[PDB]
Amino acid sequence: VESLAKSHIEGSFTNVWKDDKTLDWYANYEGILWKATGVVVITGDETQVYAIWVPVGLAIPENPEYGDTPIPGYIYINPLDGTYPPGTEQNPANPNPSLEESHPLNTFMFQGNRFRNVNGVLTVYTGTVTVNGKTYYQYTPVSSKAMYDAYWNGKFRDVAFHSGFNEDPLVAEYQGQLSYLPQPPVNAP
Repeated sequence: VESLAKSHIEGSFTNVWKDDKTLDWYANYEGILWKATGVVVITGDETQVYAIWVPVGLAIPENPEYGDTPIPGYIYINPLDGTYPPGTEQNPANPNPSLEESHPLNTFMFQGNRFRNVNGVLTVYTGTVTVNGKTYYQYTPVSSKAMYDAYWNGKFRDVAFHSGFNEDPLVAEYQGQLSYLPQPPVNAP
């Protein structure tokens, strides 16, 4: 079963999930765990992901009728891709993640990711982190150029500039650049 030196898969996978820390997408196929690389295209409902699936390890099972034509979707922006690294000349943003005791206010949802904008500085919700007995909420600086480009080009003007006591995240109108996922998924049962 140690066959994870497998050839990459360029295609769509169903039964995907996103890791709450790395914000990468994942799928189990042929008893192998795959990481979605290259240009990653996801359906609006996140049931399917199209990418260059790289084998990263052995499958974990704990973590629909299909056509043969391309289905609409969105180019997923992994906001932790490193194309615009924080704490650099290019990106002067503080490069350190914070541990919030509660979710910060006025955050927004984009591609199922939770973002906080503090005067042009973007941070992303990268899961909970239990520290000395309690649930903290980690917010990691955004290192994606495509994310900042969407922001700068006003693709979040509707959700990124709110102030006031607004605990629940708003949901952005813009959900990414439109693309297509080839069908059916490679791992269809």
